[PDB]
Amino acid sequence: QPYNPENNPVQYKLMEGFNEFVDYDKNESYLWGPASIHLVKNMMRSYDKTRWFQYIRGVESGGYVKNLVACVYDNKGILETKSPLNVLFADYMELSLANIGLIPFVSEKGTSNACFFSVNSAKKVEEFVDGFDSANSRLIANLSYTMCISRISHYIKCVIRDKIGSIVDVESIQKILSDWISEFVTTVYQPTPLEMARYPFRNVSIEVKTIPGKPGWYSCKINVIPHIQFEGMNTTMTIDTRLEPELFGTNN
Amino acid sequence: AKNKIPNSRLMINYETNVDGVLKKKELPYRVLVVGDLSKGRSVDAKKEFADREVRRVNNGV
Repeated sequence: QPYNPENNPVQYKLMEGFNEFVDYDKNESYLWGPASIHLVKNMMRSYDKTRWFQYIRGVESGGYVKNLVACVYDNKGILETKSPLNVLFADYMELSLANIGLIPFVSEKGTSNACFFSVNSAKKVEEFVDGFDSANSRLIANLSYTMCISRISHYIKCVIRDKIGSIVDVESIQKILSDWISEFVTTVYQPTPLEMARYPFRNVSIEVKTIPGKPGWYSCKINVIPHIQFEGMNTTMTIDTRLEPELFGTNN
Repeated sequence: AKNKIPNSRLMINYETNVDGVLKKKELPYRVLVVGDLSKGRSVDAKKEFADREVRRVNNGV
């Protein structure tokens, strides 16, 4: 916030009168910072509290970003507040950006707050005819999952390094790797978002198998279906008058 | 507008369109009577038979 005496006064010294000190700005040119900070600063939050990265989207769930540094100024009226965000994205902006592969940092007007509705990568979403294929590309573009799937790589190339020389099998590696991830896969839903975001994935397959030639070498191939997030919905309201025929039917 | 509004994330529309076959009002049982009333003395009687608009007696005789 720029420096005014009545607003955001410079903390002077115990004798050197300094609090009476102004700055010089008006329209839109007084220090900014990229939304990426709060985005990452929520991934951190979505780790100390939960453990994975489901908790970085939406209002009720992840990205809320409480208490931002707004600004107020008295030009001629009576302290006309200035929204903390650079741009006041509307609703279809939140979406019409998600398709471009951008992460909009939309603000709630006046509330002096924000939220990340979309957390998509720059990957193309495609469309495709086959329904399955179409859904694949929709989840891959989604950043929040690739954050989680990445955390499995940090498990493999990190932990299994311990048993690099131990005698193990196709049926043993499928044990160690599965027995772990098993505590993070469910189908049942827990009350509240946080209590459920503990479980990122829905279900997982882990089909490892030895290769010919190299005796001590293997080749895994996992596949994870993350808990698909809400993303929107259409709705057609109508007065049917056919639901309860006892009131509108012929027989009476 | 045919251009159509940009879709938001939660587009609700409310359908108000209703199809169905329209009704038909009943037919009053018409009764034609034909007799020499005017004896050749009336606006519709003095005209050629090819063009004699039949009356109705909506009001009364």
